[PDB]
Amino acid sequence: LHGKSGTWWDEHLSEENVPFIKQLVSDEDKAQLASKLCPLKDEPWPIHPWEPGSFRVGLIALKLGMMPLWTKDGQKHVVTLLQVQDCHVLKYTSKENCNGKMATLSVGGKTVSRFRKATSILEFYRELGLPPKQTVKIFNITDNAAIKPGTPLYAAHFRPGQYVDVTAKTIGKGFQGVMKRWGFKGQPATHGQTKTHRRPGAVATGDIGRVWPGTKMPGKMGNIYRTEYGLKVWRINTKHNIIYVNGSVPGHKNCLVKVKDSKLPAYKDLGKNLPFPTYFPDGDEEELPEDLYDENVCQPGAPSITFA
Amino acid sequence: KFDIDMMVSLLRQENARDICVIQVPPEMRYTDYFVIVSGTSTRHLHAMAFYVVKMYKHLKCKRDPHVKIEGKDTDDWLCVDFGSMVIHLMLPETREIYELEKLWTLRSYDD
Amino acid sequence: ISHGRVFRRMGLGPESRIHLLRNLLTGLVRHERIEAPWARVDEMRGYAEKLIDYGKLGDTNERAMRMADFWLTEKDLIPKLFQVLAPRYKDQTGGYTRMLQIPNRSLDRAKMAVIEYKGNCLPPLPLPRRDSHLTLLNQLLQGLRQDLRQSQ
Amino acid sequence: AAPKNRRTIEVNRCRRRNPQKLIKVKNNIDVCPECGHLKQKHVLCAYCYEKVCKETAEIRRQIGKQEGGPFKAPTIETVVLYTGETPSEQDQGKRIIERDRKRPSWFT
Amino acid sequence: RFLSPEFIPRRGRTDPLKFQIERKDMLERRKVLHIPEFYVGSILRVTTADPYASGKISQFLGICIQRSGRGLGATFILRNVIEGQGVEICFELYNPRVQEIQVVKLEKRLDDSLLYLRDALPEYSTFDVNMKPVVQEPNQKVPVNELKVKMKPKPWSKRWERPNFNIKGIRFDLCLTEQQMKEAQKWNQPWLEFDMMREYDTSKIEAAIWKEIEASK
Amino acid sequence: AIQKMTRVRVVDNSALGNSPYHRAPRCIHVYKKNGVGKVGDQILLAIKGQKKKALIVGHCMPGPRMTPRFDSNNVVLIEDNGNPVGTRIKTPIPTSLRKREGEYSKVLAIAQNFV
RNA sequence: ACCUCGAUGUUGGAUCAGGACAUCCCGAUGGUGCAGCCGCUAUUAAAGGUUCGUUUGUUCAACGAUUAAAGUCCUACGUGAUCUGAGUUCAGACCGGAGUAAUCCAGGUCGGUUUCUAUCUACUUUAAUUCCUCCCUGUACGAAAGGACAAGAGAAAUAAGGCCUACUUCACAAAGCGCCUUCCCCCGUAAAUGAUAUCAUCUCAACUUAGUAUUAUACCCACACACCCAAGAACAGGGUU
Ligand SMILES: [Mg+2]
Ligand SMILES: [Mg+2]
Ligand SMILES: [Mg+2]
Ligand SMILES: [Mg+2]
Ligand SMILES: [Mg+2]
Ligand SMILES: [Mg+2]
Ligand SMILES: [Mg+2]
Ligand SMILES: [Mg+2]
Ligand SMILES: [Mg+2]
Ligand SMILES: [Mg+2]
Ligand SMILES: [Mg+2]
Ligand SMILES: [Mg+2]
Ligand SMILES: [Mg+2]
Ligand SMILES: [Mg+2]
Ligand SMILES: [Mg+2]
Ligand SMILES: [Mg+2]
Ligand SMILES: [Zn+2]
Repeated sequence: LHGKSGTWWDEHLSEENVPFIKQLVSDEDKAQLASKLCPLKDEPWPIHPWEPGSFRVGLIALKLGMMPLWTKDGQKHVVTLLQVQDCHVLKYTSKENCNGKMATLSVGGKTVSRFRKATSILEFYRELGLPPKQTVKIFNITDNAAIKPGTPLYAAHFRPGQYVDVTAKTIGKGFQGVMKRWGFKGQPATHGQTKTHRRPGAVATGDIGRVWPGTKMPGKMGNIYRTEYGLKVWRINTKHNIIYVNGSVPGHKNCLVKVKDSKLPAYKDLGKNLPFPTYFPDGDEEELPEDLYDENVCQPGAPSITFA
Repeated sequence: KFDIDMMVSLLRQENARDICVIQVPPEMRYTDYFVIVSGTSTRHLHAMAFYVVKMYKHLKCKRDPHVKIEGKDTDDWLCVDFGSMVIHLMLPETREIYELEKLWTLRSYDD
Repeated sequence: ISHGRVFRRMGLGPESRIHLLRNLLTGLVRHERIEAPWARVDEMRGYAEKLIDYGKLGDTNERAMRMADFWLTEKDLIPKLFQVLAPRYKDQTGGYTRMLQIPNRSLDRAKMAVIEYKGNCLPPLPLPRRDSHLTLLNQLLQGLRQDLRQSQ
Repeated sequence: AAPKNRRTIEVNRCRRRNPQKLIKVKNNIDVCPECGHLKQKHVLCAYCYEKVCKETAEIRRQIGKQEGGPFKAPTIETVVLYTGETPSEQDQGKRIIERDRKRPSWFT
Repeated sequence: RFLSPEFIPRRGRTDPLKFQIERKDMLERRKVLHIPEFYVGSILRVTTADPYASGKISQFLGICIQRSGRGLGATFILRNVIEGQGVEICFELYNPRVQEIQVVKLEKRLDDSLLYLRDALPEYSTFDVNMKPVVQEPNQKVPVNELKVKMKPKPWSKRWERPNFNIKGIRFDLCLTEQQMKEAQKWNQPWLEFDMMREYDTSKIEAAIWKEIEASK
Repeated sequence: AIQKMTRVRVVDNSALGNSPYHRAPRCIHVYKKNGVGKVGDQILLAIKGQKKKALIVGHCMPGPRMTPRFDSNNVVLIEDNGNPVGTRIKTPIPTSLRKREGEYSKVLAIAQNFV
């Protein structure tokens, strides 16, 4: 009666109109996604060649899961599956306004419902001509690597043998005691201990008469952004846009991970052979195989490896 | 190449006091050649082991990983394990007390 | 941490939870409409659906008979389950129950729900009805639909 | 541990009049177009539900009178019929619960 | 129709596309290596290339005591006693270095897990290394070996008598007293077989997986 | 995983290993920064009231796939220099010992069976 | 004998540690009665690290086995509103001793209640290390014995941060016993040219190098019902096409 009623898109729609609206909006979303499938024919920004010190954009993938993988030396590596789902460049900002001195590209992925987004975001995506994305992450790039907003990105933007950094929100474990959160030893189970088995011991000394900032105490654990550095890209499924990244990645299954070329010094200038701005399937220079493998990967279907 | 022929040639060149070779059958999952050699003393053993190892290192097979020298601290028994062959350098008393010959020819028919 | 935990912790433990849900389900099978705390109804809805499936499996099926024997504490309801409810839903594949929120219980202000088996003889619940297709918004959307159908 | 000082009314007001403690205004309340009663959007109308519960209770009392004893659940469907109603063709072979009042408008 | 266990996924929130990809790899490896049908309790001989040697194969014969894992990482652990020393090996089915899997004796046991053979007498784990493969008729249900093993003294790796294990292949009457059995019944949990929400229905999943396998063929 | 105080079985031809004693051989020290011994790790051992080094050649604790898990914590007695005390090893010895860092050629030579 | 005798035993241990450097290890240097390895000594360095057991209540200590090392200290001999009460301390009792006795004892021994629901302050998410093996190389050095630097690769281990494909505890998920990743330095000196003092002189002379923190980054960045959730105590957060 006061007028601040919270409405959702379905509230006043009739039974006949609900399915019609669903179908109409989904069709619009897929049409918008298809419209961007040919970027090189849509006034692409200048495609400069790679130079040393050039940093290109990354992707926003979805952590599908994990699986084993075997290398020709016979070793097993656990690899994690990162699917690129409707990853697009959304925004470009210059060095001056990037909050630093390096250009920035915003990239989004995992299209989401337009009925569940703020009006400002909906307007931004309407101007961009794309359906809204679940997460938008900012990548620092050199001007050489600028890509026109709206361009799609694909798993083949990376290549096997490359090293990558994956950043994501770790699994949220809620308020966790000190033993689980910081690996404190706790106190003995028996031998007299009364009501102290998992408690922090002394939290400080008596002299300071306070607790130092940054003291390890019980509190919320997980659900924070962490980055795994230097994960090898073992394989790329171009058909489904899957990247097979060595080892573990932060966050749960079906969580969006930000994937970028590794910043480790050892992999400083390995971007010579990688698609510099990005991989453009529309370029059609050579339609990539369904699966790109690293040299050492024991591909399935190969004759059983014999260490002769 | 670096094969058992090279092994035996080098060992005879340095004049091992006794040499023996066993052809390990494939079904045994260790190696192809089991060389057992006696020597005069620990100094002689070390000299010949170092010599054969240098020859392996310098001869060929860059892609083949390097090779340990086991038994350096002990004086009566050294051993070097190559990709497909293993050499056991020792003294006569060690050889006669360990009877590797019977072990590696009569797999389950000795004491 | 309870990631992926799908079962509420009810009653005095696991066995007590099963017994509480069993009593609720027996009441549901007997009366075809039951009021109970919302969480308990939500937990028991899956079991109600599974009972309808087991009743569909058939009277002569030994496993279905054992399941019904366990889950229906009053044994006069087992013939009812196998000869009234299951034949009633033979056509449907699911969604045998209708669960709606009810004003909070006056006693302890608990979140309350009414769960019924669809097609019962009882008076219909005041179901929520969407807006009429003749409203202004719905008519404008009908105009969109007709224009889109004509143009494309 | 015991308090070291009495907490002043000023501090206490700052605490217990905080918005986190204030009752929030509900904005999902509306009028039931059927009967014009107030209801929450996601919840059933209290008055309509009371109607249905009372009618259900009467029908169930009739069912109990008809069954006459525990453990007498019928193996056949049930149909409720009000004054001036006759079992239809599909109502054949179903136990009839007879109500002395007239068919409610909301009951169909 | 024997759908190998690793194809059926454990329930979870993981996306079906991950399973499609993993099954694609598993089938495409099966085209190279013939993974025969076998069950917990069947005797298998596994030939695997050793990286420690130089292209030399190693053969291990033993009774499959457990089938675990799903997808490409699926394993089966099989047991034996060599010179009186009980040895178990967990073999990864799709490891590129298993040259062959031979079902020397295809048979099912009363239990889906024979881990209690560790506590059973050594005779029940002993199998001739050079035993010759038996032959089963092309059209024939897999034999179910109703052998009930005798256990060694009570201190066991696990409390096998407890109901939660649901062991049917142990002669408990021989080693445990009626009092001990009654005490073990304190963990019965009879409701656990009747909670209908705990059951995992995989009919549709198996049908889809079979369609995928046939398409791969 | 052989820690301190684990009772280990001497799978060896040695008189120390095979001689009766009122106390079973116990690990006194694991020659590893974390006192957890796996296959290929050395350990001190209290045998017959004597301290003797020995080599782990199998244990009940599961290891990486494709490697054998034994029913007992098997150990081979070795001298301080490294020469095995016994001259024969009867029970199977895992082949994984070969490529592990450290000297194992003597033990493999003495071994009769491999698994 | 200055604060506290108007409810604070004490010692050890547990937990968690903050700090000093007068450095135990790791780093960089000068000298050496340092040929090499090694030590001895001194300068600099506090980023990091600094074991497990038997006896004993023990701090210490001895012993056993290790380690790169098992540092010296302060913090109310840090820390009992976090724990424990083994020594010692209260009421019981012995041994020995003193005392006429009552009793007592810096001694030996057996036993002996450890409360607190947190009002305020404070606080509760701030670029790894070592060792071993190998290459260099049983090369330098050395008569031999012995045995390097520097640089690089591989293995582990630990620490930190994550994760579940496998294994294991288990089971729609949480865990470790499992797996994955971990990135630059710090300055003591040694030199070049060169005056005061026409040589020389590394220079609290001007000047030229080793010489670098001006951490490099990375991370995060969308002003504006109900249900479900890998998000969560509430709240918040994400999804509902
Ligand atoms: Mg503990
Ligand atoms: Mg307690
Ligand atoms: Mg409760
Ligand atoms: Mg056990
Ligand atoms: Mg003694
Ligand atoms: Mg005075
Ligand atoms: Mg006071
Ligand atoms: Mg100093
Ligand atoms: Mg003091
Ligand atoms: Mg005391
Ligand atoms: Mg007294
Ligand atoms: Mg006393
Ligand atoms: Mg006492
Ligand atoms: Mg007592
Ligand atoms: Mg206390
Ligand atoms: Mg408290
Ligand atoms: Zn109403």
